[PDB]
Amino acid sequence: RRDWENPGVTQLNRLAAHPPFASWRNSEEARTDRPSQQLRSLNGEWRFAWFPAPEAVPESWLECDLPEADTVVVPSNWQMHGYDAPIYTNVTYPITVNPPFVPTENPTGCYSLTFNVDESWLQEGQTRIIFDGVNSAFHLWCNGRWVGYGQDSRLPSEFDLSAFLRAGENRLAVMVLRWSDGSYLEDQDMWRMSGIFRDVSLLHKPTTQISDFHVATRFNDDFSRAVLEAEVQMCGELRDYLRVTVSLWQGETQVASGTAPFGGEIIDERGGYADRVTLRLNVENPKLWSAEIPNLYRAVVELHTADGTLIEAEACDVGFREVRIENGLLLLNGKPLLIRGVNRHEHHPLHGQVMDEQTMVQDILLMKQNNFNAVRCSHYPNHPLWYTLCDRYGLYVVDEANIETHGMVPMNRLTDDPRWLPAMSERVTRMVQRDRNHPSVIIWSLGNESGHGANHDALYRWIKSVDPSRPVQYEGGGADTTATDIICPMYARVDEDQPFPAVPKWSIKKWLSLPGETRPLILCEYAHAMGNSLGGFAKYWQAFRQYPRLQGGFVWDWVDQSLIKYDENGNPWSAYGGDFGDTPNDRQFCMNGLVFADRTPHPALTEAKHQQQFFQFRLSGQTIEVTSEYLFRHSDNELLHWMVALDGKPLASGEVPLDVAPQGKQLIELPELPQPESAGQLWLTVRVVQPNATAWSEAGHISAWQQWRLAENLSVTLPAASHAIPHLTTSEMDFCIELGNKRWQFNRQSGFLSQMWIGDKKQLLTPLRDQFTRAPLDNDIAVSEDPNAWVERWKAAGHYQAEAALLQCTADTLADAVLITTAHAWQHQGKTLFISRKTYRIDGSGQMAITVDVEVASDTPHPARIGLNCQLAQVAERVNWLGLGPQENYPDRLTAACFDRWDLPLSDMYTPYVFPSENGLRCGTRELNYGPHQWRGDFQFNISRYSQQQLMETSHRHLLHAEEGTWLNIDGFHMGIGGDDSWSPSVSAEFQLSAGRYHYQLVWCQK
Amino acid sequence: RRDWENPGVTQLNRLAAHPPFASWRNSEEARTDRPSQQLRSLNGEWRFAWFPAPEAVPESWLECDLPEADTVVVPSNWQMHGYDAPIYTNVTYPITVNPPFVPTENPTGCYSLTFNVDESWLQEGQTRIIFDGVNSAFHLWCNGRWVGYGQDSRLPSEFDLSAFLRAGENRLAVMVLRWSDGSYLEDQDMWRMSGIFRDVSLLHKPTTQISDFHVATRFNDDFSRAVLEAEVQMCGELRDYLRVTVSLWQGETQVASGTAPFGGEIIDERGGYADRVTLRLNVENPKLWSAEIPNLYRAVVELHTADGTLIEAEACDVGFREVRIENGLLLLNGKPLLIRGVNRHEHHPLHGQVMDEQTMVQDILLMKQNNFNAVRCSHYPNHPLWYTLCDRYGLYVVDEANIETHGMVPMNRLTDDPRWLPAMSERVTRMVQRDRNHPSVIIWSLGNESGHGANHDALYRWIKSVDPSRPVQYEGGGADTTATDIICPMYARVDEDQPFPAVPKWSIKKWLSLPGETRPLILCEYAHAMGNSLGGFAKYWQAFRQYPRLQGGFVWDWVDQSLIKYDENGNPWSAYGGDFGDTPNDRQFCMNGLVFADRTPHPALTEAKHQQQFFQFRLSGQTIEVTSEYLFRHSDNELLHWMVALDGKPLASGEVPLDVAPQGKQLIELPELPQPESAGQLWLTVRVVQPNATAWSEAGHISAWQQWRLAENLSVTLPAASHAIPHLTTSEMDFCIELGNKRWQFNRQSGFLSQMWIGDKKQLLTPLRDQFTRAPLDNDIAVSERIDPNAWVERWKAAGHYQAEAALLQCTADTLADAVLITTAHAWQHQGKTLFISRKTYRIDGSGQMAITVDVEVASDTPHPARIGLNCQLAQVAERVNWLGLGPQENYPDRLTAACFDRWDLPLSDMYTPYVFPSENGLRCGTRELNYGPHQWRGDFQFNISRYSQQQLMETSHRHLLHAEEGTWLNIDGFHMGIGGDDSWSPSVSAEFQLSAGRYHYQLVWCQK
Ligand SMILES: [Mg+2]
Ligand SMILES: [Mg+2]
Ligand SMILES: [Mg+2]
Ligand SMILES: [Mg+2]
Ligand SMILES: [Mg+2]
Ligand SMILES: [Mg+2]
Ligand code: NA
Ligand code: NA
Ligand code: NA
Ligand code: NA
Ligand code: NA
Ligand code: NA
Ligand code: NA
Ligand code: NA
Repeated sequence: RRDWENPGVTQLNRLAAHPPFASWRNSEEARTDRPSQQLRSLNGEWRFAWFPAPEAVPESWLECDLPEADTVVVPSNWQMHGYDAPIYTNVTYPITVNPPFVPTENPTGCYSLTFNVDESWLQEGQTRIIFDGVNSAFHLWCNGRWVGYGQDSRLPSEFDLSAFLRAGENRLAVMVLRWSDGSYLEDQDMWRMSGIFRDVSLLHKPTTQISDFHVATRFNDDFSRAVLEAEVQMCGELRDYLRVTVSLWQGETQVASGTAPFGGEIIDERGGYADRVTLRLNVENPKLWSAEIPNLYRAVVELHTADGTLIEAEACDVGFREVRIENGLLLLNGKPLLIRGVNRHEHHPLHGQVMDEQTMVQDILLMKQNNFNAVRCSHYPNHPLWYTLCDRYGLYVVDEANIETHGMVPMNRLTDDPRWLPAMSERVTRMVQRDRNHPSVIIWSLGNESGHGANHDALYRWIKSVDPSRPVQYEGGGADTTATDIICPMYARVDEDQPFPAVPKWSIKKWLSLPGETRPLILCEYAHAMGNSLGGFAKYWQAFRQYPRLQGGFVWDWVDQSLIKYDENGNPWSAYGGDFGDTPNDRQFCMNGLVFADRTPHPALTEAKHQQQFFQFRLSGQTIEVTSEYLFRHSDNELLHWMVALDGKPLASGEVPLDVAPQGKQLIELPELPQPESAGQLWLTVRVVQPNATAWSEAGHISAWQQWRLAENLSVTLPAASHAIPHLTTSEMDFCIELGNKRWQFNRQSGFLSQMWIGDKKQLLTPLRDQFTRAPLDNDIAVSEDPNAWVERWKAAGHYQAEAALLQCTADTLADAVLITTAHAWQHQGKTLFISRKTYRIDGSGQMAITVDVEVASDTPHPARIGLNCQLAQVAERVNWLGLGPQENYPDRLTAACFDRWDLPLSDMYTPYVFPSENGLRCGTRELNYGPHQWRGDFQFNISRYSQQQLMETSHRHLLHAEEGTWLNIDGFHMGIGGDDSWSPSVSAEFQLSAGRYHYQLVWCQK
Repeated sequence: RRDWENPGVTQLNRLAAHPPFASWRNSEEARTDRPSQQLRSLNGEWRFAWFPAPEAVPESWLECDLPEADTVVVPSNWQMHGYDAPIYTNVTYPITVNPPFVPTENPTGCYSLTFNVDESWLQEGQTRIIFDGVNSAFHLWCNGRWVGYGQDSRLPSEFDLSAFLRAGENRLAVMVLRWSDGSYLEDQDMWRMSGIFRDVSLLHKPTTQISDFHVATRFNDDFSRAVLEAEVQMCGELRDYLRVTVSLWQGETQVASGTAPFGGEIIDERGGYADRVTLRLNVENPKLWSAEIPNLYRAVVELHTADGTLIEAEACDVGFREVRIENGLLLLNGKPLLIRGVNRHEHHPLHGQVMDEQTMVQDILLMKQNNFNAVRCSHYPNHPLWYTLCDRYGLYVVDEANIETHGMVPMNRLTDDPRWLPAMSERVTRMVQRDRNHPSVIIWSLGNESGHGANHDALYRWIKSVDPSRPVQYEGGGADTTATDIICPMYARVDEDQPFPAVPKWSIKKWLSLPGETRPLILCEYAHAMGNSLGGFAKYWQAFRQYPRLQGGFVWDWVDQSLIKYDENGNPWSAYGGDFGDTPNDRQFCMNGLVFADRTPHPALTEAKHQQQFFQFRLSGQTIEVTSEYLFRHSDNELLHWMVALDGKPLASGEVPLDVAPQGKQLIELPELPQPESAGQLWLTVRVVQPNATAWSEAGHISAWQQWRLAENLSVTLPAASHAIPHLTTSEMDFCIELGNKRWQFNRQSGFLSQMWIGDKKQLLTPLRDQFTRAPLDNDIAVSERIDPNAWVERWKAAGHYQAEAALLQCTADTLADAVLITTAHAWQHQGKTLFISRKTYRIDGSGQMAITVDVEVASDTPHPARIGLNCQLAQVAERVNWLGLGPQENYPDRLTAACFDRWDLPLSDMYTPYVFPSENGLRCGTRELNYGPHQWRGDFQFNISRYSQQQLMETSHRHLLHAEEGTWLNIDGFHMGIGGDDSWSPSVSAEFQLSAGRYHYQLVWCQK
């Protein structure tokens, strides 16, 4: 039958989809969500054998264990066990495009398990098997008899095994196909793996049973009263003595309860549903659910007889909340949301696509701790537990159908094709039937990157019809089609339009007001966090806050999809596309997250946390104005800490309790700030601290911060002039300067300071020279699978090959110092790119002041940076500076950083991006200390054991090796990093170094 | 595998749906729509064997002919060949409701065909087989190898046979299942049959071929300009040298033509369709298509190479027309339609569900001749030819998906179930892919009586998104759901609400104005024409004309679904439910048409033609004002004929040409109306006659008529003083009156006129007695499946109306100067209750006329009687019946608008209407004079006259079992109840036609001729 090559066959003998069941036979257990003896897990050790095609599978396997098989854990992705390679492809399908056919060589995973079933389960009732996730299609046999077939790798497939089992031992055999026609709908940008990768379980239900239940909550105008409506359906024999009781609890208190016999209201000329009933419960002053306060009730659904015998119980967590779009705004409990979201794929560096509770909880806590309030299930229904954690911890969720046909040409080839309507329809309907009772799901999504086809319109209407409680969104076909209630573009810019034909990406501000447009706009993906990125994040936040209808978005994306591999010596390392022999592949494009695969944060995570803060602040005089962005809670676990410092020197500080109602304001008046002991800039830093632990944070957590400059007292006092004067020695080869124990040597042919000595010690490994390039970032490279790419432009202009030419090198003696003047030109193929003019003035105090004036040809691409570099001979333990920090920060990604005195071990000054590049910069620095050296001015810098050259020649962080010494890059100016997208120029004009002429000054001295 | 018990499998290996193709290899043949050598029919004689279940089918059959097989004609329904019984069930499914399973005993038809294939069809290109209609599911093998499977009995299923055929002789084998999961969606109220009932053909296409084409026509604001857009898709290897030319013709004239290579515009981030192309043609002053003037153009789509070599051509007829709903009105070419529609099932009394062109033409002509302009495909896509005929003759069509799950409980159990979404979507999507280029289709329908489920909502939106050119309608779930653009109820009444819970049927006038309602309302079914019905039809038309948003409706329905059966002697008779041993069954409920199964009209048809007239008239003084309800054509084939008569006698008449623009008016003054010499009422009759024949009518066709009373001159001239005086003879048991050679006898114990003689010849077989009942009509019976105790027949029976016996109260005789007067009084009672009291006088004068005066009392608490009249069985039989009253056809109080007051003369048999299920029939109302044999009755009455007593009619279930009684039964009524018909399963006679006055008077004069 080749069911795996026919989109008209998506399953055989599969049971209806429905919300999570456990068939409790004790109501109390159901109330508290205790494990159910009737829901058994079949997870653990299974037998597995790999074959190259289904035709290669021996018939014997059906009845008996293959002695060649291995014992492996389930759930798992077979790739993770080494059976075949995982493939990383972004857009292009991993198999030839020839729907609905798949390759003849099709990796087949043959799983089996010998397990016990007690007579008790078979004497009465129904025993079904549930496979929560099988990638991509499979056939199932039990005790050698075929049972059924299934597709859609991201929803549960259930089969009735009642007629196939026997008491005692039984054997299941599952043949899993890697590719199937379902793969045409699973083209998400992620590793392509396969196997039985979600839980497998057995569930016993009685013959007369609860087969479905839907829960709804409706409110009066001010949410002071609600009606919970529970529709219950049964299967099995209708009898008048049957009853359904629905009880609602808030903690240990029962709020309401109602009971009724089956038999629904009249529906049409033929009557009503005699196998259903709707119970309605009034609830006064319900505690409402939100991501701010995830108040939950428990609904327990009992199927029982009138005499009072329980047949079975089902249940769920209920969050009383209304989601509606009104007047152009998305409202939650009548208030307009501000989505601080992130896209999150199911990825584990060791386990592949298998999810576990610990990782899920770790992700949600880091999300919450970083001011995220929402998550998009990019791009398929998640493991069931995700929803329960979101309901209980409090996150808004976008639940998305497992439909992505990005590699088709044009993109909607399948989605506009009625023959694909059935297959797509099951992806949407079964998701809704499974997840509709979760309060955390606030919006349904039709899938991702599958163009816009009629199938979409049909399905959009189906959902609107069956579940009016949530908006439906879909971005394909231009982000604003008839299949979406929300304008939900991906990578639309704040101010700049990207007018692509047919599917333009307008500036978000402009998009809201195009003629006739009235919907809210929430980006389904924005701020592509690949590598050293998130430049311009603040620009989005400023617009979201200014424009009512700009309600936020979902950053792309949470975690890097890197996988662990082992080197020849068994050490682990982070791998990406192509590292498994996979080809074609999309290399590093699989790593776009705010956190590394092990959950360590990248530096961008702090920028996101700060911009996503829930408290806004303004300063006037001595008055700090705090405004709350919360919609529902008061600041009942928050205090404000304030600190004032003079050039990093702590002056004073205080604490004030915060008592701000949602959307309210609080005025706090700072105490008299009595004169600073010396000159400099006073800085005010405020931090919102949570004194009490919560379910998602520890006592002391800081949730928000802000700084301002206060009074500045410029230094007008002079320097107690030199006890001495430096001496200059001139030679054809060099200009040497000596002062006490110091010596500086300027090479006359090169025109650079080539060596420095303190005592007998040489301070330099490589001379101090101008630098106008950087080890390109992922965004500079711009590839997702462009000669407009910054890297391309730079290379083409000769920026990385340019050679300095000496125009002038002279020495002069002043009354108290020695002054060296140089001028160099950087040229390429006759073209003068840059001209650097400098003066170095060494004085009686031993300080070397360097003044640099650079000219940039207006017609060369603006340079990545304008500074100097050198390789210091020494390797020191700490890096101390007065500037922004403590983490890495760049011009267009420095808002989260704070101006203060920071001191870190050298290593923290390096950000180990998997794909190495320029990294570790710190901006707005006025003082930098390392070893015996001190540099002063107003610059940006990075310091590490890796040169820019090495970083640009290395593909993987594990292959980096520390060089002799310490490479110092000190810049007067540095270009922003961009990141609106990672596959086109994305650095805003204001962060490009296009001024033509640049000036900067550094003071280098000892410590 | 049992694919016939799994709605997730509706086919295997079936090819995509598309509009009609013929793969012409010459463009001129495509232009002219001539036969294509690449399209072959496989209709004719095939081999067939019947089995009780698929399990009983021998494997040998795959390879070779079963000896046991018969040779039968295909297309056919196997029940019509006698292999098994057709079943007539209305709502209840014919199989136990246990979706998706079917009975294990599942009648299987094994059809096979040995035929030739030329090598030329195999050496290159693709050879596919096309089954236009297979009921209900089937597996296909070719030369013993399995090909595929298909469901949906009402759309074509195609398979590629290229790899299965060899030059020369080949054999196909088709195993057809009577029942399948598809049956759950085929519960329409009609005969349940099976087999290969529509055409089977072989189509040869080139490997590089036109695989689909869509034609759209958009207009400027005043339709003076249009753009023809043709989207073309191909299959095969793409090559830069390939081209598509689309040409538009108006007869022989090439109006426009454009050519382009393949490659559509960018659609999204991944590009456009390299395998498609859109050609855009400008058309100035296009001739527009309408049912009024079905102007058509021909679009020719050529797939060719740059050098000019034709690969193949496909084509269609194009009608430039726009359909839109605006401001609550359904507009065609910017004008609001008035739908004079009818529902039409595909039914033939000998061939079952098999359709032929002749029958189709016959239907269309009769439709057009009877002023219908639209048809609803109740309830599934029709044979493909139907659409071509409607495009060319001009009829508006509602194309309806084959989805009906009426028997479920509740009705939407499957349509609200996502698991049934796929099977349902195929029924909708494949219909649209097939029929979207036909101009006659103006509205799509999602099916019928399937409640309202989310699947509908989904499918409604799919259509709206793929084809914005036609509104979508669906009646299930209450007629005004979110899945319909049009309020389209079934059997909603004009003024009376039927407030059923959840799915009330409001009065149509009220429905339009419910809070927030704005859509147009067109009944998808109304005026149930079952038996003697269509009472109250004029009330619908008056409302449609008065309310802009009431845009008409589709009568239920065109033709009776009766089947032919043959008696002992081999004589044919019309059979209905149960007549084939089918059980359970819904008896006569399958006969609801305006015509008999053989196309002979029922009397109701004329009432429909008259109320559906396109010209309205008003009379003022000598002025006739004629208004045109046409929207597009001028009255260029019409003349007004007028005639004035005094009680049947023609005084004058004349003719005037009609020249009215659409929606215009014309005034015609009659010439000086020269007085009349005679008492009596002058009557004016006007008729609209089409002098020239047309594609759908013959010269002289009458399309409209109207009548008015003009002056009346009451007779004031006295009698004429009789020659002789009648003599009364009194005896213990009788009053006898003698005058000349005539005698009348009144029985003193009964109180009735028992005998009358002319000379020595007795004129009566049964005495003349009051009658208060009628042989119940189908509407009186009120059954659609279940008994309605509110049914009129039920009420009358319970009240004792058919059992009441006359009790004499008084019987006296008096002699007057010139006459004898008999006075009588009788009571009708039941269970000691007096139902009616009849008081009469009989006055017999010297002229021999007997004046009958009747005064009846009807108790207020008894149900209103069917009639208040007299009856008798005349001893003689006469050849003709002549009357001065309404006619010529049968007419009833609530269905007499089309009848005209005049002097009519017909053979007796025409005075009887042969309704398959017998009942009261053949009445004529408003009669002032009736002549039969030597008898003449005068007054103001309604009458019926025939060889069948009411008793017989009410005791016989089939017209073929009636026998002429001795003599002639005459029923003459002072009053007769309306017939009703708004529906036929509940009381449907409007108040105003009920005999509820309590006291009634009528008088008649019986005399000799
Ligand atoms: Mg399949
Ligand atoms: Mg226990
Ligand atoms: Mg055993
Ligand atoms: Mg993608
Ligand atoms: Mg099936
Ligand atoms: Mg029906
Ligand atoms: Na906003
Ligand atoms: Na990616
Ligand atoms: Na507080
Ligand atoms: Na690199
Ligand atoms: Na109207
Ligand atoms: Na019927
Ligand atoms: Na005329
Ligand atoms: Na009868």
